[PDB]
Amino acid sequence: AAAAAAA
Amino acid sequence: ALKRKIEAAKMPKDAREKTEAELQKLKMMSPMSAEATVVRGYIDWMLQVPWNSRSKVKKDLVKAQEVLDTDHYGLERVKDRILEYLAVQSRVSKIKGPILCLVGPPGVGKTSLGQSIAKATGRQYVRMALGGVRDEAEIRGHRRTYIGSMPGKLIQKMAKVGVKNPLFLLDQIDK
Amino acid sequence: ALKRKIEAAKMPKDAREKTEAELQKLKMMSPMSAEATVVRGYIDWMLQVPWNSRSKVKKDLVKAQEVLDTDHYGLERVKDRILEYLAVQSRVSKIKGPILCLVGPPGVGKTSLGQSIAKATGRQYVRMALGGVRDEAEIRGHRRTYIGSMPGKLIQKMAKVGVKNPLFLLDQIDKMASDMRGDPASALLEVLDPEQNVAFNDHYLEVDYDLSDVMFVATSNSMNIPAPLLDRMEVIRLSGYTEDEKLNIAKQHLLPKQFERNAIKKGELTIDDSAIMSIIRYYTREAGVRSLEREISKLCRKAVKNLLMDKTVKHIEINGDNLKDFLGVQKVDYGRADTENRVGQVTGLAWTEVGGDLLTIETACVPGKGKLTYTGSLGEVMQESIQAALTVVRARADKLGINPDFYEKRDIHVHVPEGATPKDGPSAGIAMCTALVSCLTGNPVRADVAMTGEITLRGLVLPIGGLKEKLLAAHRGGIKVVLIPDDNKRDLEEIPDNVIADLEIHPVKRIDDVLAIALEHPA
Amino acid sequence: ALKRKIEAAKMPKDAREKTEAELQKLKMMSPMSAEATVVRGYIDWMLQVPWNSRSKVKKDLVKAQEVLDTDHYGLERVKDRILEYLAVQSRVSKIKGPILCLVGPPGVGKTSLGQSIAKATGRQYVRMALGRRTYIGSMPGKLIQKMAKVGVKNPLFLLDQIDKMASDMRGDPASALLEVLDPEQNVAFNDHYLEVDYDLSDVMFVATSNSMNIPAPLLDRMEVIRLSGYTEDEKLNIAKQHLLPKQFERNAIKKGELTIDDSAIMSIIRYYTREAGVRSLEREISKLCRKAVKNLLMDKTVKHIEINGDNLKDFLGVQKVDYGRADTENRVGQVTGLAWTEVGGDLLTIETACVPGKGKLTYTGSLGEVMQESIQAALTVVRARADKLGINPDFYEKRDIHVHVPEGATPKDGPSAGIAMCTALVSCLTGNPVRADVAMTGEITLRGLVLPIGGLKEKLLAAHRGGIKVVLIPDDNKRDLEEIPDNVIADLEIHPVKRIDDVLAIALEHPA
Ligand SMILES: Nc1ncnc2c1ncn2[C@@H]1O[C@H](COP(=O)(O)OP(=O)(O)OP(=O)(O)O)[C@@H](O)[C@H]1O
Ligand SMILES: Nc1ncnc2c1ncn2[C@@H]1O[C@H](COP(=O)(O)OP(=O)(O)O)[C@@H](O)[C@H]1O
Ligand SMILES: Nc1ncnc2c1ncn2[C@@H]1O[C@H](COP(=O)(O)OP(=O)(O)O)[C@@H](O)[C@H]1O
Ligand SMILES: [Mg+2]
Ligand SMILES: [Mg+2]
Repeated sequence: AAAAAAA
Repeated sequence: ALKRKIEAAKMPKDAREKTEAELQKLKMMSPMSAEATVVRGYIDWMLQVPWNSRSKVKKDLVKAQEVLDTDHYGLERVKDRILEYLAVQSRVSKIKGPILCLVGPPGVGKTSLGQSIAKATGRQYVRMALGGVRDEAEIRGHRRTYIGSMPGKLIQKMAKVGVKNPLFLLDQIDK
Repeated sequence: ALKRKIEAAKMPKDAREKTEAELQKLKMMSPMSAEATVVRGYIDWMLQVPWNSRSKVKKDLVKAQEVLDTDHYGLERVKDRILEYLAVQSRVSKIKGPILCLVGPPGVGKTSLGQSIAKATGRQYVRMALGGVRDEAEIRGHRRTYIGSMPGKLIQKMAKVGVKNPLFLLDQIDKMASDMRGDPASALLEVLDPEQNVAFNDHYLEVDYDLSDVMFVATSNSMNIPAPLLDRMEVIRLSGYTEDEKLNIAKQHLLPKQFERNAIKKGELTIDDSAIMSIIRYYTREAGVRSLEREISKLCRKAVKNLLMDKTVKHIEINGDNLKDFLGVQKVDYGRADTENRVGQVTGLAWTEVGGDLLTIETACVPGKGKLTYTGSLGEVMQESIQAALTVVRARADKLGINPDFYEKRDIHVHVPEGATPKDGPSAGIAMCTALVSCLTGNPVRADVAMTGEITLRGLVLPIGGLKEKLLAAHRGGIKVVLIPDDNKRDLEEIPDNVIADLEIHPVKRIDDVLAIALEHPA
Repeated sequence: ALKRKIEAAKMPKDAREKTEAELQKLKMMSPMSAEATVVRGYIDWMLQVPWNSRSKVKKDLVKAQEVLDTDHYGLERVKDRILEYLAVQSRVSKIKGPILCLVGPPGVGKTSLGQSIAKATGRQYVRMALGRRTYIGSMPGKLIQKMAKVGVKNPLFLLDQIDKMASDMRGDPASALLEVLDPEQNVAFNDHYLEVDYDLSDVMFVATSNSMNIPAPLLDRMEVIRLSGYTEDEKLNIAKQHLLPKQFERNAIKKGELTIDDSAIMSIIRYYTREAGVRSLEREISKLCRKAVKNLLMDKTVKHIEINGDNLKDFLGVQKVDYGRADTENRVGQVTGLAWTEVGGDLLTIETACVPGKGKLTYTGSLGEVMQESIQAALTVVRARADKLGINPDFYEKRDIHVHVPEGATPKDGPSAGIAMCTALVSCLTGNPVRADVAMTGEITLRGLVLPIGGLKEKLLAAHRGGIKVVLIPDDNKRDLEEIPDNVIADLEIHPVKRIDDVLAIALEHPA
């Protein structure tokens, strides 16, 4: 599980 | 994986090469992902956009004027215009689609007239109500970087019909 | 192992194909992860959808009449229109026409008529409240590219009903914001457009859900409906309430549902009907009966608290005098008739959205240089109607006995006493003229006569709008004679006969008909 | 293992085929895995949910009256409505109709009414300020979490600042809380983390707000209770009984050294602050107490600090604001009207000057258009009554008239103070001095009538603070005199009038 920043 | 639906769609060269570069990019990605979901969404839109599907249009003029006379009464200038289009269309293969602007009072018969032109010329029908359209994102859409990103509302109705020659009824331009 | 629920749901083509595909993907994959939450979320949203569950409708109209007459009162034209609609559905079996739109001031029973249509036909009720709808993806849904993705409220309320054919109540189609991200009027258009109801596209489900079975009705306070929606609606236009209609709504419908809500049995509380009339006249200014629910519920609750902390009185009776002990001081008061014939003062009829009111008009002609001052928050259309009326007086100056130099010799002031309340419209013109004549001859206006009408330069009285609230206002205020124009005489066939039996309505055509009746001495 | 814990609370049967279902699933997995941490967490977030153990709600209303009055002074109508809600709550064991809402400006104690109601009803207090199981670990929902933390089946719930909840941005819609508020959808509230339907009936709901800017699905279920601004005697009673001891205990001031007198508190309320609540008064009192502590450490000679109305310029700075007073020292050609606003009341002196000229009419003092219309109406009343008042009737063309109100750059608007301006016009035209002990309010019409006004109580408290002895109100505001404190009634000579003749008979010192 890895976080990922979306716009 | 999904190339059967890509060669099943008969796409033109730029769209085919781009969607097979996206699908080839998708296989080297790990699944259950966010960007793989983005790529599957983009391929899912380009597999349902019409690229080749074309409806056969009507060449007969007497049957056409019979249709536009059976579902309307005395809109002679518009019915003349549609007979002009169907008279030119029997001499060539393809024409630029005519861009019309029906201007009149309310209740004068402009929307059902679009239904009549759709049923008479052989084209398929969908309408986009321009009343309340306030931004360009309802026409061009957003980039797929964004979360809620869809290809406008022109391409959604092109995909909703599924043909290359529909009749858009751009309704209420002045609104 | 959910393989038997897909066949158990009996879904159509694209629904079955995407669910079978989704199930296999989930099966290959690992549980407890967030992606399995998204996938398993998609299946248990694709199983709550009513793909084939239909409720049987009823096709009788005598029982539908005797259901609609209960739960409401006096909406006989509206209920008549609804029985026409259900009379059509017994033969067509699916309406391809417009959508029933319930328009009226706030407080009338629009949502409750949604519930009573839904009980009258035989379908299940559902209400989609609007007002907070800014996104188009709040009605159509979002896609499943985001971690927390859940469908729009249309197919979710369709999921909490669980029936293919519900009765949606699109509540407050007027009230929605302006800062709108998408165009929800297009989505609300395609739920109401029968060519686009066979193929409805939810963004979460991404399938072809059929909405060509749902009965839609909507509510409305006004007609600030967006442009693509307005030609798909059939307006029924619920009007306001009288005093005796609110007394019978409170008498037969609001008191038994507040005695039961506070568990007041029959030997405890007796509210006299003059107290209800005192709450109508003195405490509330609504057009509906919502504020009657507020002061009746508060009144019953105070009766409960008195019956606990007293324990000596066992039967509280509330007449028209005891409300000041219970509901406090009187909040508002209605304008009423004057007692004696004053010179300048003319009672007019004003129409607001909370009902009809009287409209006092004072003028004053003092000897000066000929300058006219208009006060009372008057609109520009009103001021144009006043100087039109003064032009009528200047043209008829010699036969009314008026010294014709009053444009140069006498200053004229026109005041309407509620100075903070803004007011506009031509409908007081023949009132103003009368007042001006009454100040330029010293002839007093008889105080039991109200009047309404748009004046023109040659003296004729143009029609006005909304006689119902104006005749209810003159009925309430103690006016005995109302001077309406002639072409509003048609509206006299839509007025309750308590008003016609109470009032003496004289239609007028010109201004001499007004000046003959409304003044005391003959002009 | 854990079976005596899941049967130790006697959870309902559906949640125990769920809980025993993940227990028999837990028998067939590894203990040390993080998926087992999700399983043990899901067991732990169901054995803390209050399926039982209610709090016995209290039924008598006298001890509820005093236990409401033990923490709040003067919210009498609100406390009445709460005792009425506890009366129907005493008879009907489950009220699921509308929901109590406390609308009022910030500063009044609408949030601490959750505490006074909380130990007044007997139930437990959970405050909510508004403004799914997976591998990474998840907490339950906020609505359920408060319930679990409290661990009681019947806990009072507060929805604070719904005016500040619904912003202009994408946030919480009205769905997830009106499904909490509605009666028929609370027998099965399936929380998304637990997927088990948990009841929300017999749970009292109180929502507080600063306006009626509430979402439309929520305003249908919220009884708007209004909380008006506190008067100065009420603010003195709130500062002296409830607010000085909390600053003394949060500053640790023992009782022997600091004395804040009543004239000090009234000097803060009148001279140093302008609000509807008692928050700025607590910033002033807290500043006063910490200056007392600083003045005890920096000087060990004196020990008792006496603070009164004189030495609040040594502390707290200098007087920031001021209020209007009666100009009783002389009786001149001006009047004293009354002005109403959100902070309270104000005296509003009105001046006229009528010099020889051409009849120019000048209105001055940032007047709204409705006020200027009231000056023109009042001047028309004077012109219509020019002979019997003793005025030479050619003053419309022979004397210029100026109407000024002294606080410039203060926007003033409203239909009131019409008879005040008519009195000032009759005064400056006749040369008859208005008696200075008379304040006035009302609305004039051309026939000479006096129409009602609004905010009579704050006008009467402004007139009582200002040193006015005689108040002229309209006749139809006698009703509002049923809610004035009797010291203010006993000090003010209130004359309800209905015409301009009753006004000019009283307000002018010479007969007209
Ligand atoms: N010439 C005509 N012959 C037959 N039917 C007509 C004619 N003109 C109008 N109608 C009928 O009037 C109905 C409503 O007209 P329509 O909705 O097309 O008006 P519109 O011009 O689209 O109004 P708006 O400009 O306000 O959108 C249609 O159902 C159509 O059948
Ligand atoms: N004609 C009527 N007869 C009986 N009760 C009514 C009538 N009109 C309104 N009511 C009551 O008043 C309330 C009005 O609610 P609603 O119709 O939702 O208001 P709105 O239409 O303004 O949203 C209902 O609860 C209903 O019981
Ligand atoms: N009648 C009163 N008696 C005692 N204290 C009060 C009274 N009214 C207000 N207060 C004090 O004023 C403060 C107001 O704060 P609070 O009500 O919590 O914020 P808000 O006004 O934003 O809801 C409270 O801490 C309370 O101590
Ligand atoms: Mg159209
Ligand atoms: Mg409604």
